[PDB]
Amino acid sequence: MAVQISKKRKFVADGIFKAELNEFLTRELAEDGYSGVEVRVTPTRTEIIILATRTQN
Amino acid sequence: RRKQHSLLKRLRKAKKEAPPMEKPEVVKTHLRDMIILPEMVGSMVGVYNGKTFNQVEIKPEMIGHYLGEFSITYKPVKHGRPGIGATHSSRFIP
Amino acid sequence: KKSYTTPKKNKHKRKKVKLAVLKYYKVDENGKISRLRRECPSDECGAGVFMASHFDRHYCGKCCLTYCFNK
Amino acid sequence: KGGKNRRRGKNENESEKRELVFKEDGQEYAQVIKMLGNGRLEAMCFDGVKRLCHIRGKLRKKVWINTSDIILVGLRDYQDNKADVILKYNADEARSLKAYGELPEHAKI
Amino acid sequence: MLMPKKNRIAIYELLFKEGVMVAKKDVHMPKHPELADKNVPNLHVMKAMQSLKSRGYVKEQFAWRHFYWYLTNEGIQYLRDYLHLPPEIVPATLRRSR
Amino acid sequence: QQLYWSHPRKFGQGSRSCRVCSNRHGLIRKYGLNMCRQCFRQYAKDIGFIKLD
RNA sequence: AGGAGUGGAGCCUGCGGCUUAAUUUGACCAACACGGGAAACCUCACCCGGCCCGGACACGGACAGGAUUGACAGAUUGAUAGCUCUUUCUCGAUUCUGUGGGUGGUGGUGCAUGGCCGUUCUUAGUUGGUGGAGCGAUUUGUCUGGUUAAUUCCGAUAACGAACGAGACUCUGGCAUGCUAACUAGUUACGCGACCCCCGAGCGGUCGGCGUCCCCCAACUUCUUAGAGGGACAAGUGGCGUUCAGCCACCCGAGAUUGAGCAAUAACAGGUCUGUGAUGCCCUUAGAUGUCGGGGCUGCACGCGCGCUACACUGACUGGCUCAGCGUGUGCCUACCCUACGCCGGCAGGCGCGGGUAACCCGUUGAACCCCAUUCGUGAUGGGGAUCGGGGAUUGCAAUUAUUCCCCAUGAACGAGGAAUUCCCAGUAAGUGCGGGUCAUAAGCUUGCGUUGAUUAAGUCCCUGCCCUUUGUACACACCGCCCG
Repeated sequence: MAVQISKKRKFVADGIFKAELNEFLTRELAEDGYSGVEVRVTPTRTEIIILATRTQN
Repeated sequence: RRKQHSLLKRLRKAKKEAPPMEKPEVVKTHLRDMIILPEMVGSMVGVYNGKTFNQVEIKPEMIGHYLGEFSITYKPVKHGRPGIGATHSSRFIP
Repeated sequence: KKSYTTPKKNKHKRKKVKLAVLKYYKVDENGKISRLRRECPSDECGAGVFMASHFDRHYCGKCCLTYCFNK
Repeated sequence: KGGKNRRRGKNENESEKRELVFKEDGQEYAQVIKMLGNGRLEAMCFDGVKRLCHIRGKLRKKVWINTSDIILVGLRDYQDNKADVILKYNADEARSLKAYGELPEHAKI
Repeated sequence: MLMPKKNRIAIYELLFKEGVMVAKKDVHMPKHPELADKNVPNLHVMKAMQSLKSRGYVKEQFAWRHFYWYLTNEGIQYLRDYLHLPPEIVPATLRRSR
Repeated sequence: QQLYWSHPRKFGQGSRSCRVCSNRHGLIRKYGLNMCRQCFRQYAKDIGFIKLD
């Protein structure tokens, strides 16, 4: 579980995760009124807040 | 030896079985790469170009060189008669 | 890009001949089982399969790169 | 032409080369004799009979048929004197056909 | 074959346990790491899911060189009888999401 | 079946592949790209960059 | 007005033509060192051989003495492809076979399309509402005049009140001994002890000078770093203007322009189906347009474009001195980084050790032109380094049509360039080196950065072109128009 990548490369890999997800979801939640995401890593946990208008579907 | 094995056995073999004072038939190759060596001499080898197996006799004077230098892979070139647009003049018709 | 031009051979896959099956065990009296040629000796072979009686060549078909006696 | 413009609104092009009907029944090779105007033109057939050739749609201002040279001509089903142009060839194509021995070996380019 | 009979089970059983499969688009994968452990040397996941998908029983997304196969109710019934499993077992998931 | 299907790809322009679909021709490596210049543009808005100059 | 060139010469590279079994292909101001396109293989679409199915699913057929799977050797074969044949074991319902139906394609169509980009167009342009004027197409608003870089303002006024572009905005440069705070940044101060030379007063110590180690629980933040703030507004003065909007000069000083990013309405049969698992239709789909091996995109009597190196003395050559910046770097893709130090070699290079996730290690980036001293002497010369022979290294699975690098030898055109033509106004042109990009090996390319640093202008509509008004028109596919004998 280590070490860890360069600080320059740290942001690029985050951007790739932020972007890939945002097109993954758009191809499944299109009919459910998708509107975006907002990611947050939190202490020992990931949060992926899946914004859509109708949480029902 | 990265399976040049296939060539070097056929050469010695065919050289052996062939009548005295006569050369063998041919061993063919798509491999244009392999150093010409003293042991290879006296054999006759056809070498693939793009379609054609150009046959060559191996001399003791060719040692060190590659196989592919003795078989060409293009027509030397002829010309020509310059064509139409072959310059700042070709144009117009109607 | 353009369409294929005529060949003068092509043949795909051999039909892997339609031989009669199991005559490899010979019965002349019971409970005796008259085996012919030796059953395959490798650890990874089960030794319930027969070896080829292929004389001037002696080869396990379960093996596919190894164990080729020839005499 | 010598470049210019307005010559791209419309479908460049060209002859990606290509190949090769004949003759058929009443549909054969001729040579340009003259070069009238208005539109029509003259062309003696390769058999021996003369005829007067006529241009065909599309080929109108899409292909220039300078004087002298082989050209593919349909014959009218009933008319002798007037005949109908088809499908021209290339000068290279015409000398390949001549070398093959399918059209008569009489005319030079 | 098309593929062995061992390697069928190892895909169909693994799907039943997670409730979902994912894989990559390649044909030079050597043993398929990233589960099914070291016994799929070729397509096999993609090739078997596609045949399953033809007959319904699963849905399929694809995005940035990665498949995503979502098992469905009809396939659960099929796979349950096909693998001789209890009349009520789903080990993939079963709880209410809060 | 066959005893071959492949031949050494270990370096060169064929042993790396770009993430459009496994597209090429458009040689790319930069700062950990592996990302195609046509789509890089479409991800100007997406995160990694916002244009400022 | 001038500065430096191109066109001339040699070489690199792209394009046409020609050749070829194939020499794949798009593109003709707004193509042509462009498609990140510097192709050994791969790439790869092309050409020639060989193999494979990765033809789902459905229905029918075959079928457990069984559907079916694979392979040694020999022969064959570029081949160690059971590909084929000889030979005879092996696999076991996954299949095979027929029909229906799919699937793949750098296949075609950019004149079926989406998206993106370029261009008209770097100029100042653009539109609706309500009212007014016309039978209507339309027009007024959007202007005679002054003014501005700008449809920018002032003013006029059958229009009034608004919107988009311009500007405003964002980034960058230039001004802080003010503010904020720093052993992953420095300076100063000693404490110093150590080295060094008396080099200067003195004696060598000390005082002074030179850097390094020592530095702290020292002091500070000027230099370096990056944050919060302030500063420039035509502000003040003198002219000029309707004295309005503004313009010119000057003080202070950083002068109202340091350079970029963003950019309207409407349009083009512009480019791109070879970026796209974006996409219509058509084609092809087992003798495949979907995989391995070999060849080609580099082939030349010729034409053109972008550039590089040169024609010497304001130079070349050999020594000596001395200055920089933007960056980048292994732990990533699948096997790979940047290098100090020690040792060996003329060199390319080899070998042994160590550091670096990086204001921490490479690197106080100890770079070039320039600077200082020898040698050559107006000579196609020692200028120029093309062509070409032999030899040595490195990368790789492979280096031949020479991958790249090094050593010796060979020593061409070329002695300032026709008709024509490009680009440029201040740290700008020109000279000169460096980093990044592509990269297993390799920039004469492109993109950024420093260093040295001029001459000429402060204008004009002559040429080329663009904006606004007025006028004329047989034009509206719009003068690259139309039309006569």
